[PDB]
Amino acid sequence: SSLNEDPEGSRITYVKGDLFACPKTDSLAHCISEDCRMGAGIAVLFKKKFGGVQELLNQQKKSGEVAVLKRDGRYIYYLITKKRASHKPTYENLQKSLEAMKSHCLKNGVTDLSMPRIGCGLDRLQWENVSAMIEEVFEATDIKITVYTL
Ligand SMILES: Nc1ncnc2c1ncn2[C@@H]1O[C@H](COP(=O)(O)OP(=O)(O)OC[C@H]2O[C@@H](O)[C@H](O)[C@@H]2O)[C@@H](O)[C@H]1O
Repeated sequence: SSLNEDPEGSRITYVKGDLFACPKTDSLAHCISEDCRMGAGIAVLFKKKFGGVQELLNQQKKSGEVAVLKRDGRYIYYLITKKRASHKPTYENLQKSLEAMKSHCLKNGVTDLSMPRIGCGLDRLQWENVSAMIEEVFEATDIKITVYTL
């Protein structure tokens, strides 16, 4: 028991639990397409709670970009993958969007980011490749990543 929240010296922390139960200082990230369809997978809850869908289209983000919304004091990262859900995202393009997250996080002082198992749903990706890539991109950052796995 320690009052300071220490990470265990890791990039991706695997925890089973609901992702929406995360703190206000801890930001959410997930992947979606350019068409932005939340009506599939975990994306549904983010649309409902954070009201991201229109705002994302309002900002106009396309493949290789990230759309972020400040909501409840935390950030919400929408990694824009490819045009639609029927399209398989590439890891390189996903990497592009991952880079944008780290750049934003460090800039604002966001040292806490949680995400679900991205690259494991309609995205059709292999987590072994996805996770390792995230683990490389964020390898040298003060960003505490925790994946909520259901
Ligand atoms: N509220 C939740 N909290 C924690 N975990 C959850 C929650 N809801 C679902 N999960 C679990 O974590 C994972 C949710 O992430 P995914 O949607 O499966 O993976 P992701 O990369 O985010 O999917 C995005 C892809 O599908 C479309 O939304 C979009 O087109 C994009 O390409 C799933 O395995 C699910 O079981």
